Amino acid sequence: RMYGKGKGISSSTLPYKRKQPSWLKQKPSEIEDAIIKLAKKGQTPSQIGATLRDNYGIPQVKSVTGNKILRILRAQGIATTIPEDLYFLIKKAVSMRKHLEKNKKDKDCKFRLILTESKIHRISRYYKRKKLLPSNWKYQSSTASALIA
Amino acid sequence: PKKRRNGGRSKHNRGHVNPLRCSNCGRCVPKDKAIKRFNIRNIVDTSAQRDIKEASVYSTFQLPKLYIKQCYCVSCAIHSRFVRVRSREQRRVRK
Amino acid sequence: ELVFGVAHIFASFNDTFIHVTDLSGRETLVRITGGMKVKADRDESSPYAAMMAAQDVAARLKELGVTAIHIKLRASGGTKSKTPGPGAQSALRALARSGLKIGRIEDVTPIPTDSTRKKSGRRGRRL
Amino acid sequence: FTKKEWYDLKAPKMFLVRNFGKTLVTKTIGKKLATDSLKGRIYEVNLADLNNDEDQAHKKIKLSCDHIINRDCYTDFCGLSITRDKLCSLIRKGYTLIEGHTDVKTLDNYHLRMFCIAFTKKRQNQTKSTCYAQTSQIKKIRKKMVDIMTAEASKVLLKDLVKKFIPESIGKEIEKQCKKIYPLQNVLIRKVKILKRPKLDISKLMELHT
Amino acid sequence: SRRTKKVGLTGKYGTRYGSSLRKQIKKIELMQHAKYLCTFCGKTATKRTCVGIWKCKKCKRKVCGGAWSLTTPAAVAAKSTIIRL
Amino acid sequence: SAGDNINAKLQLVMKSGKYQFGRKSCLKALRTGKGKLVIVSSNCPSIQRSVIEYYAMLSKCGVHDYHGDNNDLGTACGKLFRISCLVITDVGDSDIIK
Amino acid sequence: NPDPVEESKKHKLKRLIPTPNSYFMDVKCPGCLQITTLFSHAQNVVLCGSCNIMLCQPTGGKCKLTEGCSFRKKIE
RNA sequence: AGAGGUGAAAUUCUUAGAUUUUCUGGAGACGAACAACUGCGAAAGCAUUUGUCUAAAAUACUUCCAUUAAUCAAGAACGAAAGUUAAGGGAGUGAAGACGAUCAGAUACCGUCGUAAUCUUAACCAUAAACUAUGCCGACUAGGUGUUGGAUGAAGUGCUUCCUUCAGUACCUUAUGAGAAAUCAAAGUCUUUGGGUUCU
RNA sequence: UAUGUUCGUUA
Repeated sequence: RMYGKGKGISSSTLPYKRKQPSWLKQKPSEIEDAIIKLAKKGQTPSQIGATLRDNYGIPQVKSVTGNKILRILRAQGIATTIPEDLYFLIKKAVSMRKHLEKNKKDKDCKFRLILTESKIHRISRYYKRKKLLPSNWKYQSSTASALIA
Repeated sequence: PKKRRNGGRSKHNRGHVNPLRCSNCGRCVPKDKAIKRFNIRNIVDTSAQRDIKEASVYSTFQLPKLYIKQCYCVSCAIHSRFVRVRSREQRRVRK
Repeated sequence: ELVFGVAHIFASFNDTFIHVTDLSGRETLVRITGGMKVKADRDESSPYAAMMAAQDVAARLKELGVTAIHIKLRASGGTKSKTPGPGAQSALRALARSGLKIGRIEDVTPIPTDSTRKKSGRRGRRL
Repeated sequence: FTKKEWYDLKAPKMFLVRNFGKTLVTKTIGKKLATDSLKGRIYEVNLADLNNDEDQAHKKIKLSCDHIINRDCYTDFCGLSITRDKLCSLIRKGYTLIEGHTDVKTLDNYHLRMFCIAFTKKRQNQTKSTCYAQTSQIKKIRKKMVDIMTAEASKVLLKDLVKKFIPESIGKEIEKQCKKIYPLQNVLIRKVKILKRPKLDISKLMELHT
Repeated sequence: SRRTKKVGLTGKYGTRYGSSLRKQIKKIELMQHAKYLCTFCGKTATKRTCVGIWKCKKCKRKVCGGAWSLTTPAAVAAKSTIIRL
Repeated sequence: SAGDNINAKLQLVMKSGKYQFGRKSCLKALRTGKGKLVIVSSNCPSIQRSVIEYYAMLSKCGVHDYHGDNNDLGTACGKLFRISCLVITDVGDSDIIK
Repeated sequence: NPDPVEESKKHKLKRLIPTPNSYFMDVKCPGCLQITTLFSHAQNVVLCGSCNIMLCQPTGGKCKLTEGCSFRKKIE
């Protein structure tokens, strides 16, 4: 765990079966179209996979089609300029700052805001080390509120 | 050199425990460290029970009890003999 | 016929107030305490002082006509000490031997839900 | 003293004895009317002494002087509270005690603050030491108990509310409603106090004394 | 560049009057000369005109406020209690 | 999470559909009837707000009172200026219709 | 002896060979005879295909399901 | 007609009614009992109800990304109490001080009073035996009794208990493990000496 | 749970 304590080994473990499940008679000629429709209707890939798993019974998009969901979402040009986790961290930091500008006495909120901003900077450095973010991306704390886009 | 494993108190997973005040001397003592005796006593001794229960009415009147719940600092508890010094090995026995 | 008073007994490691009033608490009939019984500037909390305080409060109640008593016990206060003082024992003892009838007994010592700071420092009394 | 004289005390018709004792006054000489010296007198009277039963000995009712006629005083309900010994008996280590309070106005336009207490039950096959409840369960229990307080107090007059205090219908109902969430042992109205009462009406006082 | 290390706007007073007096007057002239948020137009353009009067440069609308800040905590809490009811 | 839902809906509307903000554009749009829904910021001057709702009820279009002021609405729409008035010419893939 | 261990199923997740405890199942409501796929440890509400009826409430685990229905493992 | 208070007293209050009893109104502080070798938090710390705002952690996951990580000079946020500044508050306690005692003396311990302080807001200060005197991350090594929070499976009466498991949190026994020993399940896996890292 | 101080230096 990056900050605080607690190992928290809670996670999801993929099955040994790396292939598409035998019982799935459905065809991958339209799974990508389904996720494309979901993304257009407006859904982040993290929860696109979840609604695909629950409401469509097609787990492991990587097994149904040989490609991962964010990859094919990019291949259709859908993917947003700011990735999942960076955007979620930005949103959380924005909410914290909005709370703080009203409650100046929330020292605990200030500490958590510093922690989440540190996480934002670490993740941003990684994502712009990859070409997944323009080299001038900075996360100005003044402009982050509208930066969500 | 670390007389007791628990340091003479019962604090774990905690940083600060609010103090109470000794019932005898009034000294501030952390609540987790104080010697606490819940004292449930008769109002009066057995002879005065016998006399009141005949001088009363209702012919079945039951004398109310007294719930005191004292808490003492280590010095006051030792002086009042609520706790003994105890030998090194018996020091680990708690019940 | 059985006429009732309320005897507020106050025992506080010093003199023992025996204070008999009517039912409402107002309109006090007789208060004796323990100071007027012993003239030693001390022993005011003694069971002997409380017994002598009670065995004349009984005579005055007998004269006043009151024949039964509701005992109402009090131990100093919310910040000083919760246990009734030494004289409480002999107070009800002598009230019982006095011959007047006794009803309900209750401990009405003021117990603070708060924790107003008690006297002495955080190091307590050193004597 | 010689110049004093006795007065008798009466209780409302919903009790049993209706004559719970005696009070005394000083001289009536002006300007001391020796009746304003009675009005607004509060008497702590045990339910056992009001109803000749040992079972309810742990409750005391406050009866307030409200009218003097000739030599007997009439009084009225002015609050109740359990006795300190019983309250301290109900409290044991290893259980969580849930306290609730509410302010409720009756149809008679009487404003009351009522405080109830409750504790958790061990039940049979637990084979543990503690019956602690989660804070969420405590909060739900307190909400339910406060809702019951206001519900079975705002739909009635004062007289029937006092009348149902005697058989503790509030406590049984709170047990029944909270059994579903966490089993509770003895829950009772710890204390009821009068916040505000309507203007005195000797008529309405009589239509409960008679 | 940075023209004063700490004296800020009180540099107008030079060395005169005590340092504590200058610091205390700084702490409130900072908020006296500030621009506040006009709740009527949403533009942060309301400045103090006279001791208790605050005018928005956009709406031209003026409100009664504190001596040195648009609102005072006492009146802010006072209004809040009324709004609660 | 009471106004966050419509903030998300509005963000998706900016992403997909086409819209217009400003008093003049809103009046023009729902005078020609092209308006679908109109957000009014809580800060909107009373005369302008009333003319807008009168216009919208004449043209049979919905009006939603935004929780925030013209700064909050401006940010919620992703812009760096105040809005105080918004018309959606067509809903994109947004459930803001219901 | 850790290779031919056989009661690793009762073991905690990520045992000698990590393997999810969840699965997938089909549901047949009696009097409805509907065909649709369901995920054990489902996370959101789910509806039927033939006649819309609530099927399982999403909890921290295997859901509460319904008082009836014939639910069958999809394993091969 | 005494009351406070003490080892015993006295200072102190007290026929102008003290203390004591009952009621009403105000005030500030505190939040007992429940309350625990319990919970939360980075630490300092956090305990009356309700609402709103905010965050975290554990668990469950066939959800997403795919090395984004560990520890870190500089630097930064927070940091008990006391103390400082400015308004407010000011009951109780009470560094100073003033008495009364005790003593050879007593400037102390004890008692009566009592200023600052203690509380609120806005700023400083940056220190505590700020202690489990034990840096952080990772792996391995053992039994049992508990307990806190999830999850799985099973059963007396829709309810209630047991099993398994994860994450906390303690405790007891054991060491042909360690240690100078006290002791330690980490302070072990160290002359059979090297997983990474910072500070001293 | 009143008061009760001190013991020159070296070997």
